[PDB]
Amino acid sequence: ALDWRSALTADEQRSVRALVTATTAVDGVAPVGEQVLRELGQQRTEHLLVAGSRPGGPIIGYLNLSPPGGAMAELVVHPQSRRRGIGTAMARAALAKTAGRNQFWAHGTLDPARATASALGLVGVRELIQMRRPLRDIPEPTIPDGVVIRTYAGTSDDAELLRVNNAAFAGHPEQGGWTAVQLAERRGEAWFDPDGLILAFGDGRLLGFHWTKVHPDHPGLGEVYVLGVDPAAQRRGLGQMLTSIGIVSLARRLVEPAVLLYVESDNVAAVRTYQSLGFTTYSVDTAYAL
Ligand SMILES: CC(=O)SCCNC(=O)CCNC(=O)[C@H](O)C(C)(C)COP(=O)(O)OP(=O)(O)OC[C@H]1O[C@@H](n2cnc3c(N)ncnc32)[C@H](O)[C@@H]1OP(=O)(O)O
Ligand SMILES: CC(=O)SCCNC(=O)CCNC(=O)[C@H](O)C(C)(C)COP(=O)(O)OP(=O)(O)OC[C@H]1O[C@@H](n2cnc3c(N)ncnc32)[C@H](O)[C@@H]1OP(=O)(O)O
Repeated sequence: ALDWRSALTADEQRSVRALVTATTAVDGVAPVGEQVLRELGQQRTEHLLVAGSRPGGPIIGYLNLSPPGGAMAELVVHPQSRRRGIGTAMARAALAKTAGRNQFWAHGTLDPARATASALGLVGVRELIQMRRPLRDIPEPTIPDGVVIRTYAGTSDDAELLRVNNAAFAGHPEQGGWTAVQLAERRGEAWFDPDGLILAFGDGRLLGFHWTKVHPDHPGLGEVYVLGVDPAAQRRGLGQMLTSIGIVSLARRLVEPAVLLYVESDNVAAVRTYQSLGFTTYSVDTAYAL
């Protein structure tokens, strides 16, 4: 009988991290994301832990349900305990609990998840594509005159940065409607580098920005973290230009070494921008729902 938990002891947390680590080693992709792992020590989400057969042992299944749209579930069954109905049981428990509204993330959209989705009568409703390109044979930026490029100068630039971010991402669930609070939270992370946030200004109002990211724990990789062009300055080549400039900067600072990004599969403009600069699909995360 699956018991929804709102909190976990230190041992239980260690048992879930062990299950996740064991699974990544076999599957080659982590089964739940980094934020799920940060939620293990908090009381903000709900969890299912499926214990093994004998006392004193490791767990064999885990599901996290994060509140919102519908809630989002991430789950994992140990490679050695698959094809025994555990994933199906935890998934049906989440659907019953959320009235059939929650979604499920499948990192890497691996064969088992696709089949399990099929078996549960779910369909893919979102695809988040991770694209990558090598740090070699990189593009050259074309800077149109009437535009000047420089890096972020601190809080002096925040008003414009939020204005542009919020105009470009207007109506976007998570990236739109930002405030100084979101900026401060990110500037507070160890990976932040003000010189990695590139800005293009008219020659002037901010026209667009490309926030790049190098994480200390993933050597040799750079990320196009947020790219946004004010709609008043879109369709003039700035988005590509900014992405190019960021690749140059990351390649200077830095499987194979590379620049990666995550983009919604139906974001036509961004996908085209990235395709023009040589990015290709590396992996896809599919959100499954009824
Ligand atoms: C919709 C989702 O599951 S999103 C889940 C995202 N999580 C992951 O991808 C993490 C890595 N994968 C896992 O942890 C597991 O493989 C899970 C959670 C996807 C499935 O866990 P399991 O406990 O093996 O699922 P379960 O035993 O209930 O399988 C249900 C049915 O789906 C199918 N299925 C599951 N895995 C496979 C597979 N590798 N190949 C073919 N069919 C499969 C079968 O029809 C199966 O029943 P059957 O064994 O009687 O034929
Ligand atoms: C990793 C991430 O940041 S994913 C999130 C990306 N950012 C967003 O979704 C924010 C909202 N969108 C935007 O800010 C912009 O549309 C951007 C940044 C994606 C592109 O900015 P732009 O300045 O318009 O880019 P640019 O003028 O160089 O055009 C690049 C390509 O997109 C295409 N494009 C631009 N706007 C559109 C549009 N409205 N419809 C269809 N295609 C478009 C261009 O035709 C061009 O295609 P091509 O590469 O095949 O030549």
